[PDB]
Parts: sequence; structure tokens; C-alpha cells
Amino acid sequence: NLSAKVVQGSLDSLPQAVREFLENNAELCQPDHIHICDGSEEENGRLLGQMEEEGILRRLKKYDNCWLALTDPRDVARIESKTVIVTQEQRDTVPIPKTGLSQLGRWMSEEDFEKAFNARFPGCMKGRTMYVIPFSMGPLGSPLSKIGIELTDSPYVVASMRIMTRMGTPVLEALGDGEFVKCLHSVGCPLPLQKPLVNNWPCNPELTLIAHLPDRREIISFGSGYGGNSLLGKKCFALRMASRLAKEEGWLAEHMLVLGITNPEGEKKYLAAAFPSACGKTNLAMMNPSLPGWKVECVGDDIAWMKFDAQGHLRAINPENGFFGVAPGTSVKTNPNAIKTIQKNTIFTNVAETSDGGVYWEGIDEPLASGVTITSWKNKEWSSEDGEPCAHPNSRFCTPASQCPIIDAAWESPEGVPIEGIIFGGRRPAGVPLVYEALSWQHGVFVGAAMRSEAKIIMHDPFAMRPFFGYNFGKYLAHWLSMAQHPAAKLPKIFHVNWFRKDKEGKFLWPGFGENSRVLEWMFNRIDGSTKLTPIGYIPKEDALNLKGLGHINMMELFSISKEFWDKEVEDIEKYLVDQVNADLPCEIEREILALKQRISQM
Ligand SMILES: [Mn+2]
Repeated sequence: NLSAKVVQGSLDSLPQAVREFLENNAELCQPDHIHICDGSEEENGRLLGQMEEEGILRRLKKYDNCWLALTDPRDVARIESKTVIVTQEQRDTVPIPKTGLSQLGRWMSEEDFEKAFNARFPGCMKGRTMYVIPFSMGPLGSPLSKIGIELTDSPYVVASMRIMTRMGTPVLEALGDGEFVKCLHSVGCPLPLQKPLVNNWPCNPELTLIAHLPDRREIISFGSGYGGNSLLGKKCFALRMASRLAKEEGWLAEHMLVLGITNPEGEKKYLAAAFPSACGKTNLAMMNPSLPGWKVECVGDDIAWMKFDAQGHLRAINPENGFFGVAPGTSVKTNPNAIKTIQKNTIFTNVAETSDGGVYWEGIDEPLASGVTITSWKNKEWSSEDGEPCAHPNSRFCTPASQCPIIDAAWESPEGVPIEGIIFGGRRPAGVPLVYEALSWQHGVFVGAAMRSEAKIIMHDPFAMRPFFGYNFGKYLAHWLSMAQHPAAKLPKIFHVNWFRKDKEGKFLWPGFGENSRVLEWMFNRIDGSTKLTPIGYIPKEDALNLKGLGHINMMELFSISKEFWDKEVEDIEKYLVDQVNADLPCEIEREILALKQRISQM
């Protein structure tokens, strides 16, 4: 029966639970074949070649083993509207807002979900192969890591998973008869194709739905092939589901990069930072610092799982195995370590391709040689005069973390790394100083809770988690607050930064990139215990910030704090938190709102 559709590996080789899971969805999705992924280079080579044949991937000959996927323009990014969490009670997923609709997540009834499921998955994989992906989120074999099993009908998803996680036979070895997260994905285009196929990229935008069923330890994704919607260990699992798990077990799951910074005296600290959309998450994570004698090393650029250790140190681990980085804006100047990481074994999605088989995108800042032309991401010849970018703004590179030249020696340490500083941020063209320090852990929690960022629209993005909350944000805030009561906790110092303050002409006041190291320097020394008090927190006092080697900086305007602006700021924050979190807003947050309001009143 089933055994006969297996084209790689052995049913009997799977632990019973894994097998039962496979049997159930195979019988449900009706795939022509079953491929049990082993994660070997050989298998990867096979899948890539096939992908080349079917025209799903193109080979980029300028580089060593680099590929390019072009998608249907209708499937290029996460769709928040189509992203849901399924629980018995709405309250458990999102707070009931005072007005309008929740901006803190999208909830769906068990009932509505069954209907939506039944309308999508039966026979969804016919004419296609169902791949079985065993994967570990976090270092392989660590008892603190979580294992998942993802069923997919997309070889692109497979090849990407091989990079973004530990994947294959060794993962199954470690799982044994242990529990796992059930992950079901399907591009939603059974053969024969009922609709036209674009760029050989199967997707079903109409019926696109990314679901999470925490009580069942299940993730169910339909209709999109885009990474955030299909790499189930990443957002769906390592952020959403995990934040819920963690909330139940004392730890934390955050949208945070993790970096290790060393001063000229050899002292080293690890910092974590939560930044929204652009904001240069990856640029900070693998920054080449401008300050002589300093050293920045990368642990992770997207996700952090943190748990207090026996001495009360917040330990962070990167459960990812690679970087799913935004490509436009990436250059030698802005992120030299990133350029180097991707010279090899990397999958690019939706970038442009030079005629010598290289890659290209806005802000690559790499002049073309005589006679090199550009094929844009829509497979058309391209010039600067066409009025559309050569690469999609959300285009991606998918690269092994082990290739980053400054990958931290402890990025896979099962013990994790001790966080001494948490950094919040956003793109605020006006009003918010370059860097400020929270006055207390409670105030710091409020700072993260107050996060806003210019997507020309400025939106709220609490802890940079707006699209990723796995449960009630009100409760998420309480959990964070409770940390100040954990026995002998060594709470990280909390800062808020802004690299995007503009002058009236809209020109940046701060150069950024390598120079942010200067800000990092200030944070580092503060952790070691100086400040100028302001209503919003501590800023660097005069001449404390290291400006040696910089052109001129308008420090006066960069750190300017206006009552007019901050009046409207706390006003907007209060309204947002009270309306959106409503009955679930922790009173400690209420106190910080009022306290900030008070402090602003005496200026
Ligand atoms: Mn992210």
C-alpha cells in the first residue's frame, strides 16, 4: 500500500509516532510519492538538479553552488491577514480590544478552522511528492532543543530547511520516540494544474492560510511557498508556538538577533536586539564595527530563545541554523560580513541576475563591468530607467550560519549565551534620540511595549513581535514583568535605539552601520556602570559618546527631546496600549504610562 510510494528511506525506519503522522496526511493529501529526507549533501544535489530541470531554480555560475528562485509575484512575503492561531477561547490568543480589531494577532475558532482545513488539504498533494523533513530547532541532540517534522510538497522548502535548521537522518536519530511538532505544508496546487503556473512557482493566494494549533502542537500552512509561510520551524514554530510554550515553562521566545561584542581590553558581552521589518537586524548582528580594537561576533540575526540559568543569567540560544536575510540594501559597505557569508552554498529568492550569472539588487553598490546586463526578478531585461526595482523589496538570501566569518564560537553552545543587554528599536524619522536607557526593568518592558516604526506610515510593533505573538500580548507583558521577581535574576540592562532620525531635509543625522559600534560602546560601559537623566530615560551625557573619526555630527538635534513631540508620543502610546490590550494590560504598564506622562509634564 503506502510503502510502495516511498522513493527514499524506509517507513520501518521511522519512529512509530512520526510514521503515524506521515500515514495520516499521506492518506489525506494523496501524494503520488513519499520522500523521507536524509539531509545529505548528495540528496541536496539531487533536489537542486531536479529543481533546475523543472525550472524552479536557476544556477548562478558566478558563484560556488548558488541558486536563484523566482516566484509568482502574488507570493512574496508573510500575509498577516492570513496568519492565524487556533484556540478554544479568543482571549487566550489576543486581547479583546476596546475598539476596532486587534492589531496584536488574528484568532480563529476550532470550528472555523476545521471548515477551512477541509476545504484545502484533501487531495492537495496529488501528482506531487510529499517530502518528510525531520528537523531540529537549536543545536542537534541538545536536550533544550525542539524537534519538528514537516511534511511538504515543495523541494524548495526542503532545500531551504536544510539551511535554516539541522535537518535529516541525524535529527530522527536524536528524536527516537520523543515528542515533535507536527508541521504540515502544501503549495496548494494538485496536478493537474487547475490554474496557470507562474515562473514555475506553485501557490494558491486565494486559499492561503498559515495556522497554528498550540494545544495540538500542530502547524498547518497552505497556499504559499514564501519562506515565512513555509519554513515552519522559523516564525510559526520558533517564534509563535514557542512563545506560548515558553510562557508556560519559564523561558522566552523573541524576535531577537544575538551578538557578542568585545572591547579592546578583551572583555566580552552578548546583547540581544528586537527590531521591526527593515531597521537592519542583520546589519547589527554581523556588524563590522568602526571602532579600533573592538570585535562583534554573530550568534543569530532573527530568533532568540532565552532562559534564566541557575545563577539567574538570561541564557540565549539561536534555534536557527542559518540566515534568511533581506537582500536589497546589502553591500560591502553596509554589511561586509553578510556579503562574504553568501559567496557560497546560498539560495537567493527574487533577486536580479547579471548576465555573468551574478546576483543584483538595489543598493548592492557594485558597478557592472563593460557589457554586463541585468535580468530583473520578473525575468525581463532591466535598466535604471524602467521605474521598477530590479529585485523585489522583500527578496531574500538563505545562507548557512556557519559561513559567516564572524560567527560566534558559542553560537551552537547548548549552554547558551548570557545576555547582559536587551535592545529595542525602530525607524523613527523624528523625535526619538539615537539611544536611551530604560530607568528600570518595568519601564524597559513598557519601552518594548511602546515600540513604533515607519513601515509613509508609522505603525506600532511591540517588542518587534506584532505579527508573531503566540498568545495574549497582555499576558506576554505580564510574563516579561514577572522576570523582575525571578530569584536572584541578573536582569539585562534595557536600551532603545534609533538609527533613522532625520533633519528637516530628511537627511540622516547618524551615519550608522559600522559606526553604531559607538553606540554599542556606550551600552557596554553602562552595563559595567555615565548618564544624563531625561524624561524618557537616560541618554549619554555630554561628550560621553565616542565621536573620534567621524565627520561632524549634529548631537544637539540627534538627542533633542521635545515636550511637544513627547506629549503626542505618550498620548498615542497610552491610547494604543489601553485600547488594544484593554482588560489584559498589566497595572505595572499602567504605572509606566502615567509615570512617563508625569515626567513629561515637568518640562
Ligand atoms: Mn524576522
